[PDB]
Amino acid sequence: RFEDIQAHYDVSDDFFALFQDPTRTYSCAYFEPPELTLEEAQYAKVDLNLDKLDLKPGMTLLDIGCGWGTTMRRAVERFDVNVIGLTLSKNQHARCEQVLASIDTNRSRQVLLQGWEDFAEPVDRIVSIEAFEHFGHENYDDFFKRCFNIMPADGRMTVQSSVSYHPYEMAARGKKLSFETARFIKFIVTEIFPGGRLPSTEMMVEHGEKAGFTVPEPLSLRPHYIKTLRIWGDTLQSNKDKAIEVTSEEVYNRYMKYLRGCEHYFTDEMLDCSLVTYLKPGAAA
Ligand SMILES: Cc1cc2nc(N)[nH]c2cc1C
Ligand SMILES: Cc1cc2nc(N)[nH]c2cc1C
Repeated sequence: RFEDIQAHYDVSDDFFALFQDPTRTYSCAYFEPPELTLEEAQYAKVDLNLDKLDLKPGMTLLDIGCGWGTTMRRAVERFDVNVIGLTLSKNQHARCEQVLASIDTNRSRQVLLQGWEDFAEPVDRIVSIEAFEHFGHENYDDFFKRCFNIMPADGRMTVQSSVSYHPYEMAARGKKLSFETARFIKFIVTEIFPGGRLPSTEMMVEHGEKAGFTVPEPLSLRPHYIKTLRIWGDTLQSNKDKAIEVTSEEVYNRYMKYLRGCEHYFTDEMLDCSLVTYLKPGAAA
């Protein structure tokens, strides 16, 4: 019923290749230093996350929403860790198995076509980059409980997610822009990421705390997502003819509206992107 209707907004991987960097990373890049290319910035964002997790050789890293396996490969090469990836995409599953098999290592590498709900194996650390927007508000308590329970006493997790604000969090300016932002968010979670639901930073923090995690000050990636969306927009536009051939004028116009729109609402500070760290009680100092 709902599975069938949402399929209308399926877009071929070929289309995404006409705006993303060569790693096909579909998340906020990290321009530190500011001079980095998009591709360099995507590796920098992976490092930003992994560097927060206190990874030691022989640990197992869980990647929840492991995409094309860029994060897991980087984790194996830099930290000499075992990796388990979760994805719902058959295409990403096959690509991840090949990426991980390519690696010159004796470390265990596993990728699973399943959600976090089905995953209940012990792991040392957890990374999740822009998968959280799909989980749904009713599932946040189960998600943080699962993540707490599968990790050892010194466990750590990062969740990177786009966020909005509740009107109760906003002054007169934000409240007045709330209707326009809410209508744009509805478009994103209907036509770009079907079934999606944006949290707030406050929700991401308070749900982690309720599960027993210590939550330091979240990092805002807002200026980095503005730069990311600018490059994605400029690249898609430079590839207009090829993008329309691969899909349609409708699909091209849809993603230009998405990319230009997100850059606008990030700039107007009605959207944010939070990298939140979750530390278990026994986490190393
Ligand atoms: C996966 C996802 C990414 C997003 N990026 C922005 N700006 N909104 C979003 C919503 C969802 C569901
Ligand atoms: C390309 C495009 C897609 C849309 N989807 C909704 N709901 N409004 C829209 C407006 C435009 C211009």
